[PDB]
Amino acid sequence: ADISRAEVATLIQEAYSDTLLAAAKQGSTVLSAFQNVNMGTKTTHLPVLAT
Amino acid sequence: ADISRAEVATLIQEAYSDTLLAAAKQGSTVLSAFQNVNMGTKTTHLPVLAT
Repeated sequence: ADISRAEVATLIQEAYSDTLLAAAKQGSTVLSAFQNVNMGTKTTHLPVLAT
Repeated sequence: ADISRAEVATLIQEAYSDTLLAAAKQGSTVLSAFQNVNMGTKTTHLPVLAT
């Protein structure tokens, strides 16, 4: 007639560790690759040479 | 061939002017012709001579 781990219920109690939890985060590529134009209205018109 | 006003495109911008925008706001006539009475509750009783 043994005493099992199951028979010692919650006198044995689990620990917790956050060591795997943290995750690094990556921004937009296009915000660093190219010029960020500040806008003050929904639309801006840019003329370009066409012929 | 010639350069049309459409083919200059957005090099011809379009302008703005708020000179027609402003309109006056008008108060209540009765709220300035007559006495404004304070109230602390929905109903007030005023006794008057009747006969």
